[PDB]
Amino acid sequence: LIPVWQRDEWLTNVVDYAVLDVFDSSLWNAYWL
Amino acid sequence: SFVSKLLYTVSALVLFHSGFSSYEFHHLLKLNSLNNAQGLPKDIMYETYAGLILFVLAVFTSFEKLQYLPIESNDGKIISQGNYLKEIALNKATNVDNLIGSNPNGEIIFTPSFVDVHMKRKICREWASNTVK
Repeated sequence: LIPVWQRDEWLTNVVDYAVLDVFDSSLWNAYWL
Repeated sequence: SFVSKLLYTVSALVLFHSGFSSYEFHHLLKLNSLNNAQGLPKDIMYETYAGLILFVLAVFTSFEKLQYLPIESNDGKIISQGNYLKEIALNKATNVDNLIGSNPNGEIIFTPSFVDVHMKRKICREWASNTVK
């Protein structure tokens, strides 16, 4: 048979929450570099 | 090629490149701070002072000691005043004109209208005589 649709109900009641963010990833020689 | 317009271009461009350098460092000074939760200027400053001093130098060499030639002669005989600017006192300002054999009164002295019409006729006859000369 064919899986026709999919559902997820683990998310039905949340009590408390937290936040996570995402992010990307002497003088004379300095002149030339 | 003298150095003044060269220095203008290189000074504008080195300030422009100091600009892009400061772009990268100071955009990534506060953007990278966002990675650290709002968390080398020195050689940037030194090259900046280089750029400012050089641009200041650049403006000077667009100002040259004024140097002139004589009007009547056809040799060079180059007339140097050893001066950068032109002065305000009419007596010596009249001097720097009189180093040339010229008169800024001009036409009043010479009267082009009466002189020319005889001048062209006689001068063609005259040089036609001087053609042997």
